[PDB]
Amino acid sequence: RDFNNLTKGLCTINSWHIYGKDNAVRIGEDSDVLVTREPYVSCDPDECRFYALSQGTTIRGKHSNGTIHDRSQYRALISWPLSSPPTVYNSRVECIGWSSTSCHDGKTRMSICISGPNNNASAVIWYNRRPVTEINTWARNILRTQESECVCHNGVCPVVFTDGSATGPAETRIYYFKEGKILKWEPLAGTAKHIEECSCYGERAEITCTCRDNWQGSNRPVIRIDPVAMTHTSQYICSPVLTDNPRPNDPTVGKCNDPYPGNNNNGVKGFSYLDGVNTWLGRTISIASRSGYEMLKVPNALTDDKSKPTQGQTIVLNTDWSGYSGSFMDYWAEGECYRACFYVELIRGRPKEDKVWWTSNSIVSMCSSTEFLGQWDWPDGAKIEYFL
Amino acid sequence: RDFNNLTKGLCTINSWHIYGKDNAVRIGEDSDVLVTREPYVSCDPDECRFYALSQGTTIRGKHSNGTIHDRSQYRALISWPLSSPPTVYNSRVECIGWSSTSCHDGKTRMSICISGPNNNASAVIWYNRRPVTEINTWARNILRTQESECVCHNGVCPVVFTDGSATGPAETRIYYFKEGKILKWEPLAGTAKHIEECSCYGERAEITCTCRDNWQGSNRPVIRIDPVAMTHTSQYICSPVLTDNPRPNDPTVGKCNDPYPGNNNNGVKGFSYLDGVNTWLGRTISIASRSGYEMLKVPNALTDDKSKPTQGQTIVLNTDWSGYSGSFMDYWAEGECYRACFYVELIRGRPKEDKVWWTSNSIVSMCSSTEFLGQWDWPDGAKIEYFL
Amino acid sequence: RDFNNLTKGLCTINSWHIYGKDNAVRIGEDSDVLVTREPYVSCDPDECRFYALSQGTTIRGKHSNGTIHDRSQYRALISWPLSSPPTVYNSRVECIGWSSTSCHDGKTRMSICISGPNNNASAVIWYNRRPVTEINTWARNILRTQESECVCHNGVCPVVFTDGSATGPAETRIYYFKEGKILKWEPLAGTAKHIEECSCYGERAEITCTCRDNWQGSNRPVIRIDPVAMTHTSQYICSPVLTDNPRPNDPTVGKCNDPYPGNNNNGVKGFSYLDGVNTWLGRTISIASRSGYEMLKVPNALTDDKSKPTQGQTIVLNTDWSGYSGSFMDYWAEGECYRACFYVELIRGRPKEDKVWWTSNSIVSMCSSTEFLGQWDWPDGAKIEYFL
Amino acid sequence: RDFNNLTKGLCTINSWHIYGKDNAVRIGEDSDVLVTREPYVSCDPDECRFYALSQGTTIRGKHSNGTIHDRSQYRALISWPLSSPPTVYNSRVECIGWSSTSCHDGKTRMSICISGPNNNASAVIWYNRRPVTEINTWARNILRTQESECVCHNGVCPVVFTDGSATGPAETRIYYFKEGKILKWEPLAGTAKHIEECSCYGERAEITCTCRDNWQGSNRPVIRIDPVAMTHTSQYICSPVLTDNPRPNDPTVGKCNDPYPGNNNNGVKGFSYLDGVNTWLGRTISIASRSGYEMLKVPNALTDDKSKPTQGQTIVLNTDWSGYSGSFMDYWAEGECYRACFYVELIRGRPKEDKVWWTSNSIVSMCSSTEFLGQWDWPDGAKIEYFL
Ligand SMILES: *[C@@H]1O[C@H](CO)[C@@H](O[C@@H]2O[C@H](CO)[C@@H](O[C@@H]3O[C@H](CO[C@H]4O[C@H](CO)[C@@H](O)[C@H](O)[C@@H]4O)[C@@H](O)[C@H](O[C@H]4O[C@H](CO)[C@@H](O)[C@H](O)[C@@H]4O[C@H]4O[C@H](CO)[C@@H](O)[C@H](O)[C@@H]4O[C@H]4O[C@H](CO)[C@@H](O)[C@H](O)[C@@H]4O)[C@@H]3O)[C@H](O)[C@H]2NC(C)=O)[C@H](O)[C@H]1NC(C)=O
Ligand SMILES: *[C@@H]1O[C@H](CO)[C@@H](O[C@@H]2O[C@H](CO)[C@@H](O[C@@H]3O[C@H](CO[C@H]4O[C@H](CO)[C@@H](O)[C@H](O)[C@@H]4O)[C@@H](O)[C@H](O[C@H]4O[C@H](CO)[C@@H](O)[C@H](O)[C@@H]4O[C@H]4O[C@H](CO)[C@@H](O)[C@H](O)[C@@H]4O[C@H]4O[C@H](CO)[C@@H](O)[C@H](O)[C@@H]4O)[C@@H]3O)[C@H](O)[C@H]2NC(C)=O)[C@H](O)[C@H]1NC(C)=O
Ligand SMILES: *[C@@H]1O[C@H](CO)[C@@H](O[C@@H]2O[C@H](CO)[C@@H](O[C@@H]3O[C@H](CO[C@H]4O[C@H](CO)[C@@H](O)[C@H](O)[C@@H]4O)[C@@H](O)[C@H](O[C@H]4O[C@H](CO)[C@@H](O)[C@H](O)[C@@H]4O[C@H]4O[C@H](CO)[C@@H](O)[C@H](O)[C@@H]4O[C@H]4O[C@H](CO)[C@@H](O)[C@H](O)[C@@H]4O)[C@@H]3O)[C@H](O)[C@H]2NC(C)=O)[C@H](O)[C@H]1NC(C)=O
Ligand SMILES: *[C@@H]1O[C@H](CO)[C@@H](O[C@@H]2O[C@H](CO)[C@@H](O[C@@H]3O[C@H](CO[C@H]4O[C@H](CO)[C@@H](O)[C@H](O)[C@@H]4O)[C@@H](O)[C@H](O[C@H]4O[C@H](CO)[C@@H](O)[C@H](O)[C@@H]4O[C@H]4O[C@H](CO)[C@@H](O)[C@H](O)[C@@H]4O[C@H]4O[C@H](CO)[C@@H](O)[C@H](O)[C@@H]4O)[C@@H]3O)[C@H](O)[C@H]2NC(C)=O)[C@H](O)[C@H]1NC(C)=O
Ligand SMILES: *[C@@H]1O[C@H](CO)[C@@H](O[C@@H]2O[C@H](CO)[C@@H](O)[C@H](O)[C@H]2NC(C)=O)[C@H](O)[C@H]1NC(C)=O
Ligand SMILES: *[C@@H]1O[C@H](CO)[C@@H](O[C@@H]2O[C@H](CO)[C@@H](O)[C@H](O)[C@H]2NC(C)=O)[C@H](O)[C@H]1NC(C)=O
Ligand SMILES: CCC(CC)O[C@@H]1C=C(C(=O)O)C[C@H](N)[C@H]1NC(C)=O
Ligand SMILES: CCC(CC)O[C@@H]1C=C(C(=O)O)C[C@H](N)[C@H]1NC(C)=O
Ligand SMILES: CCC(CC)O[C@@H]1C=C(C(=O)O)C[C@H](N)[C@H]1NC(C)=O
Ligand SMILES: CCC(CC)O[C@@H]1C=C(C(=O)O)C[C@H](N)[C@H]1NC(C)=O
Ligand SMILES: *[C@@H]1O[C@H](CO)[C@@H](O)[C@H](O)[C@H]1NC(C)=O
Ligand SMILES: [Ca+2]
Ligand SMILES: [Ca+2]
Ligand SMILES: [Ca+2]
Ligand SMILES: [Ca+2]
Ligand SMILES: [Ca+2]
Repeated sequence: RDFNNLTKGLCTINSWHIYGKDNAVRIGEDSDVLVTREPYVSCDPDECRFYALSQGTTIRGKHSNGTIHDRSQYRALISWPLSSPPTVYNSRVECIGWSSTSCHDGKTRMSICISGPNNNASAVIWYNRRPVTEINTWARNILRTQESECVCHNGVCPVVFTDGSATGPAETRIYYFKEGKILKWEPLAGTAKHIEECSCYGERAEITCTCRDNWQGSNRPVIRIDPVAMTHTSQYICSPVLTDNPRPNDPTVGKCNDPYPGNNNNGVKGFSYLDGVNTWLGRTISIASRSGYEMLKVPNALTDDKSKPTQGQTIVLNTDWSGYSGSFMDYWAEGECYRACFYVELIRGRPKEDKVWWTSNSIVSMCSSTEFLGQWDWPDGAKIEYFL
Repeated sequence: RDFNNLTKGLCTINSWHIYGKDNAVRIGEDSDVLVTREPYVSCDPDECRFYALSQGTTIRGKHSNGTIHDRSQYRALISWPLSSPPTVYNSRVECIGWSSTSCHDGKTRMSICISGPNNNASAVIWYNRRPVTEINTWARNILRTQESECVCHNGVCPVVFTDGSATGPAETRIYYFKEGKILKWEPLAGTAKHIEECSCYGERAEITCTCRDNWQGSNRPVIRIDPVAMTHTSQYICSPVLTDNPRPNDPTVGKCNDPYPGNNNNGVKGFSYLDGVNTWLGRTISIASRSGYEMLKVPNALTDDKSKPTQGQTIVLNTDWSGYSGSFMDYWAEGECYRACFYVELIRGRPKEDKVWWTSNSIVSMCSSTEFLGQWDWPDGAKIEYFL
Repeated sequence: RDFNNLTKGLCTINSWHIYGKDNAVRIGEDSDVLVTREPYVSCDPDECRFYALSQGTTIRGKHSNGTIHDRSQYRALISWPLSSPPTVYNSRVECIGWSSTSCHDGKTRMSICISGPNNNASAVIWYNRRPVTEINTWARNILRTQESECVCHNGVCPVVFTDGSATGPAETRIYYFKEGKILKWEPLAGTAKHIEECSCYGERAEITCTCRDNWQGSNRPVIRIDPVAMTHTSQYICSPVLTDNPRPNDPTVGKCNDPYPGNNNNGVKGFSYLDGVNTWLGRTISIASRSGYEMLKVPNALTDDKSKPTQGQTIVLNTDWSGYSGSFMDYWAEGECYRACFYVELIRGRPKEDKVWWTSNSIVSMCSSTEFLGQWDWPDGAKIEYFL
Repeated sequence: RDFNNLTKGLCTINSWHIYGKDNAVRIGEDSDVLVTREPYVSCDPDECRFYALSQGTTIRGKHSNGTIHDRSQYRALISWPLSSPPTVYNSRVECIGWSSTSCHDGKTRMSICISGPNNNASAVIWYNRRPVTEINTWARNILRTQESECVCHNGVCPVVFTDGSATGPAETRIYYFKEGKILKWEPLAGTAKHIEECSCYGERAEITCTCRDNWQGSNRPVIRIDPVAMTHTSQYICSPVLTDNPRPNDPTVGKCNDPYPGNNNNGVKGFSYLDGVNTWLGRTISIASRSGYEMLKVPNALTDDKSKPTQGQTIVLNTDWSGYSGSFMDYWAEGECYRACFYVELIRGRPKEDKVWWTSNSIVSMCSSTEFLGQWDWPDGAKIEYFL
């Protein structure tokens, strides 16, 4: 109809209720489920769906052997109905590639897939299910993007890309698209020293992205975008409650404009909702691996370098595998506020469970409640022994 | 369009004709069918569909092992086309949880799923396929609901919940929702001493619920709701024709305001249509187990403590497994009256058939006819030996 | 929109072109295809689909054992997209039963399924996917119907039923339905001595049904219905070109008002287009079994007791299995005439191929062409050896 | 809405970006994927889909044995969602046959399937999913057509057919259809000596077809059609950059009106975009077999007998199997020009990989970009060893 505009502020997050779970690996043990990774969730005005990067094979299929690898010519961005598994028969391919992002602007959806060899990748921007624009690699080193939904405001949908080293300074760009066409792009500015896989959400005409400093920081970089001025800023979450993984143990004081040191060249896609006292951070429980997952209310986390948790909710037990996590919201729901939501990628298989030769995941997602709900843990649920 | 209003009275029930049957277990022996239980049927203005609680695995899948258990993080309310089986590819997830209810109000559908650990469950109310409201456990003991469709009148859709012990007094509440939001709630009142899994239907602006007194009664409690005054009453079916299971043998006189004694701490979801002489009761044939199923016309069953059958129809032979049963009607059919309908859950597997490690079911449903139709029996039809 | 009216006459049939073929048994050897029999084809104003009586199991499933049997509680009328196979995932159940008919009246579709034990069957008439009317058995001996589409004119859709013996005189009725409700019914009149499974089509406000005299005749009985006067007549095809199976060898003169003798208590559903010189008859090639299939132009077959073929087209080789055949037309196509069409049921399995324990079929259908097209043969194509 | 008119010219082709890839053989190793060949891509005003000739069996099914054969009664033209594989459950049958073409005219789609024995084949033209016209074989020797999409202009959709020998002069015809009816047909004229499987596209009210001279030429014949005058011409691509396969090595000067000699009685369906300097030719890399695939910019290839490449892009490595290739464009995209697109059939199985008894393929397709994008290679990706 008309372009959606980020006119509301976030609803108060007093707890998280279960939104969707596909139990993909469990079901896929005996049905035609595609092997995936890098999942996310994204809504259209009339439907919300699960998204992911398929590996172009079923989990039980012999081609599942080797799916720990990230970039092949057999991958594609696919979407399928909420809480269903990604099956060969219900999955819709949005585009071909090994890194992607996608968002609805109110009138139609923009999907971006990047493919190619390491030194010659290219992104192709699809709008209304048609290819519209193409961007060639600018640093010739794995052009890559969000791995979660982008956000739009009055037709403008910014997207963060990175090209170059994942363990050194790199060339990150913020592209402002409208109807799949480039209105403008900027180089990253601010104090964030390295950006990877931004998780974004919008409220009151401002887009907030919590990303991954794969180089030096265990605290997360944050990119705030103004989609009207088409300008942005960058810093890190000030809080000592560190949210990347692997990471050092929490200090008593964090860093606002520098990576918090202790772990180099590694990390995990993650997210947060930075909204004053209504601030919640997600993180794996383990400081060593993609294990467990929790949400912690850390009032003023973004700007208070001594902020510590005031409330919390466990999402996945430390005795269960987790993985990527990101933000999305249903900008087309009824009400006066935007209900914050997120998903956690529950990775199964390699490298942690090497008795099988594949790597895949299932998805669990929650949204906020103004009630103070009791908590449960949501593991993948599959028994690897069954796949042997 | 506009909210549906219960303006008609029931059609005269002279017999029952076959409405739907999915033969799920038979078909699922060699196809991707989800393991389920707690099924029901519910209509939208333009389509009627089967519903159930999936176990997040196929019947032939190795994860089918253990599905006798009720509450796990892998369950979800799913719906699928009438008479089809619940397959991995045609099932639509309505919400995540291990207890549910669902009903269309004329404009859109409300679905409710409850999940969580025993002492910290929470219900989330979805309306128009979006989460709208959340209710936390109030007695910290398996918050649970109908397991069959709710009914709406002018936007108001009451739903009965119970929280606390299943073998003692508990805290039952009647919630009146409108567009997924709570208008009001009451504590249970009347003479029913314990309520579990209410089966409901509406006619002439009154909602009638036949439930399960899991504590002491073998006669069924009944809750009549006024969705306009948003008030209700409760009693038991007076009739000596006892309809819970397990149960004592029928007496010559029943009880109107107390549980009929003889069997404690057990029962089965069941239903009835209480309409003066046009009164029909459903029950398992066996007084000992979920075996067989029949419909008996017991004129004035609700109010006549000596009412006995005047006509009957066998639905399932006592030599075949049955299970849950409940009411639903197509409030959007043509005509001057509401045609009463019901479904019977045909449970296969554990605990009665322990040669297999799973527990599932298929569905059979009938609706009333003003004709006096010949009868047939409708078993599940699967040969367990095939699954060995 | 508006009720369709049979306003056109038939197109000139100069040959038959291929319309649809699902290769169900071939494909089903390694995919989830339901076991069926008694198929047909029927169109809606915007789509034409395949129909059949499912056996409630896949062909490879263990429950396929025993599907030679006709009437069980696991059967249902299902429809699915033209030329696709009847799979567990794309088949739509129209109603539950072991005998059926179905037709679109222009506004919506009426489907009829009969179920029950031999002495207590009942038909339930569905209209707009809702049960509307029910008819109880009148002779208490396998109430049964067409097994192919009915035809409508200005809302009136006649359907022929038979109840009683299949090897003696029986009680056949012509029901005139409108919006699923009974407007009127008649007992069969005319000279046809026994009616079974009528194949019908309409043109210029007249409905012609070619049926099966299972009792004594090897020539086919014909029922012509006036859907406006709601009256009918009956006779046999006069032609010596006999079209039932099994049958005697063709004589030089046929019978117009009596069964042509030679074979008792057996037959096969078949059809014909009786239109003066534009008259074509279908029949199995073998006079002994459901083997092969051909179309023969026999000008004035209905009224000329010495009519013999003037042209022909082989549909299936005598070295391939055939079975049921019936008529249907797309009353909603463009043009000035109705293009005659038909399907042939290609039965595989029992009783002729008893190395397997199942019985199923695939479908092939042709429509007429005013061109004189070359011919090909269309067998089922599956290798039974593969199923062993 | 209204008939589409070829009002735009081609976009400038500076490179090719990835459009779709179904990874059919990979996925089909463990899921219900139909065996196919002769694929293509074609768009409707609101969706673009993959098309192919199914073999009426899954790849893993036992009936896959023997699918190297071209013409059987089990084949059919099927279409399915872009980038999905052709599965038993998502494939839509357009018509029955072993040679086909299909195109949308703006209002609806015309699909053509030819079937029959070698000496008695017939084409049936479907429009709006209904059979409308039929054409009988005129040379009684495998009537056959494009195997890729046709193109329409103001309702007129020309289609090229050939009937007669594939290794000698034959009878090629250009049919001009409108709403599935024949407006006119011509015999082939011009200097092309033999035509097979034309690949077509339209721009500025002109339709260009690049075909296959299976008889003598290794250069490709070209048929340019005027859909308004309903007239055409024919010649060969002048360029020495030979594009059929098998073929001699490139000379320094090509032939404009005669086949370039060196290889007889063989070839492969291929295509090109002939647009002055904006001219790109596709060809297998190997001159000996259907191996590898590349795109070469050969300015003025059609008219310059000494034209050689000025730029290029590899699509498939010479160490990977390729096959058929053809043109299609989304005539309903936004913008001022038509974005040229093409697909390459990646054949797996027989005859090159005879360890398996089947022959099938997967599809990869690209569209043009005005950017100068980096290149990647796109192989089928399946490991034959897995199928053993
Ligand atoms: C039914 O449901 C309800 C609703 O969920 C249940 O009630 C909830 O209970 C939750 C668990 O108790 C509770 O969550 C905790 O909240 C704490 C904050 O609340 C307390 O402090 C505030 C502030 O003073 C008070 O207002 C409040 O009244 C409380 O006293 C959090 O602080 C907790 O998080 C910390 O602990 C967990 C382990 O429990 C860690 O995993 C987590 O990371 C936090 O601790 C680490 O990080 C901090 C900060 O740097 C460090 O100080 C600390 O040492 C830990 O650091 C180590 O561990 C991390 C992670 O491994 C590592 O990185 C680091 O290097 C160190 O190794 C926790 O979130 C809910 O708030 C509460 N909800 C509500 C509404 O009440 C109820 O129990 C359920 N009922 C039943 C019967 O089960
Ligand atoms: C073709 O189709 C038609 C249509 O269906 C068939 O005709 C139907 O036939 C049915 C079976 O006969 C019949 O159903 C019965 O109706 C009885 C009522 O009718 C009779 O009584 C009335 C009232 O006086 C008369 O008007 C009428 O004319 C008849 O005479 C019911 O009473 C029957 O139910 C009881 O019996 C069945 C077993 O048949 C039990 O399973 C059932 O639970 C009922 O009996 C128990 O409960 C009562 C009440 O407390 C006790 O008194 C009794 O002792 C039993 O109690 C024990 O069993 C229960 C359950 O196990 C247990 O809990 C308890 O503790 C005790 O152990 C029955 O419903 C249809 O009405 C009739 N339909 C029509 C339209 O005619 C026709 O036969 C078919 N044709 C052919 C050829 O097959
Ligand atoms: C390319 O395609 C075209 C288009 O299809 C092919 O041309 C077609 O060729 C068909 C086969 O030849 C042909 O079909 C036949 O037509 C005959 C009628 O035509 C002839 O007679 C008329 C009338 O005089 C002449 O006008 C005309 O010019 C011809 O001379 C039919 O009569 C044929 O049917 C009979 O034969 C077949 C076997 O071929 C039987 O299976 C069939 O049942 C008919 O014969 C039985 O029944 C009759 C009637 O009672 C008996 O008299 C006879 O004895 C047989 O009875 C026995 O068999 C039956 C069945 O088993 C049994 O019940 C009974 O008891 C006895 O045992 C046949 O239909 C097409 O018309 C013709 N089409 C066109 C447009 O030309 C062309 O060949 C193809 N090209 C190539 C190169 O292959
Ligand atoms: C990142 O991505 C970019 C974008 O793709 C990459 O850059 C591209 O690099 C491509 C490969 O180098 C390049 O493709 C080539 O372009 C040549 C034309 O360019 C050159 O000549 C022009 C004209 O003078 C100059 O303007 C220009 O500046 C260049 O100097 C083509 O000519 C190439 O095609 C020929 O070679 C390939 C092998 O490379 C053959 O397979 C192909 O068939 C062509 O050669 C055969 O045919 C010709 C013509 O008859 C014969 O002369 C020749 O002998 C060969 O004939 C034999 O082989 C054929 C096929 O087997 C057989 O039939 C015959 O009988 C003989 O046996 C080639 O297309 C892109 O244009 C370039 N793109 C861009 C934008 O720059 C970049 O490298 C990537 N980065 C990294 C780091 O990898
Ligand atoms: C069910 O009852 C309510 C009345 O209580 C009907 O609501 C009225 O509908 C018309 C058109 O929607 C409005 O102009 C009235 O104000 C509506 N409501 C109220 C609450 O007064 C409703 O239309 C009835 N439903 C149906 C199907 O007829
Ligand atoms: C088929 O015939 C009936 C007439 O018998 C047509 O019905 C008339 O349609 C118009 C518009 O629907 C009404 O105003 C007339 O009163 C209708 N009916 C009768 C029964 O008189 C019907 O429209 C015809 N069908 C079609 C497709 O033209
Ligand atoms: C390539 C660098 C990038 C960010 C560190 O790495 C990612 C890390 C991954 C990971 O940490 O699991 C998985 C992603 N599939 C991969 N992205 C690509 C494009 O391969
Ligand atoms: C938990 C108490 C409740 C009512 C007695 O028990 C039910 C009995 C069941 C049963 O008797 O079969 C099955 C239901 N799955 C279960 N409900 C839940 C929420 O577990
Ligand atoms: C029952 C008599 C009727 C007509 C002769 O028989 C049919 C014959 C059949 C047959 O000849 O193959 C198959 C049908 N499934 C069957 N109909 C029913 C209802 O069982
Ligand atoms: C029959 C002649 C024709 C053109 C040379 O051959 C084709 C060649 C083929 C090929 O070279 O792979 C495959 C096509 N399936 C076939 N067409 C038909 C109708 O069989
Ligand atoms: C099928 O059923 C028969 C009869 O019940 C049984 O003897 C036979 O062995 C079964 N065959 C198979 C393959 O199950
Ligand atoms: Ca890091
Ligand atoms: Ca009880
Ligand atoms: Ca399988
Ligand atoms: Ca007979
Ligand atoms: Ca050639």
